[PDB]
Amino acid sequence: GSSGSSGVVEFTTCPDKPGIPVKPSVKGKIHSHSFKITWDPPKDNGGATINKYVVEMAEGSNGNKWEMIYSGATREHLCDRLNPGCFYRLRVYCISDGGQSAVSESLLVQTPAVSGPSSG
Repeated sequence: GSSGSSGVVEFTTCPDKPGIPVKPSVKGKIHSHSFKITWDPPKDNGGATINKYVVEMAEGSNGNKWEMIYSGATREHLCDRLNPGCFYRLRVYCISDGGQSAVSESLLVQTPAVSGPSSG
């Protein structure tokens, strides 16, 4: 479940839990099925120093499916393998000594539907 300040005992001047990163926004031009997203850093970071910025992507609205897509420091990753004329949910979060904290709102980005065949 959640740490809930449980388990670990006899702590020692331990830092506080980090904060949620700024919702991921679109950067540049959103192509058919390929767009980059960059999230601003925490304006009020707790008593912890960011360690890594992990992001997740899900199939539009319906179909709750979140799987790691990027990992590193750069506050910007290209979400490839997308689908045109469809929805997509994304969420960014920061990781620190105190594990990961609540995720950012869902970033709904609609891709442009190219004029092409569907069924054939």
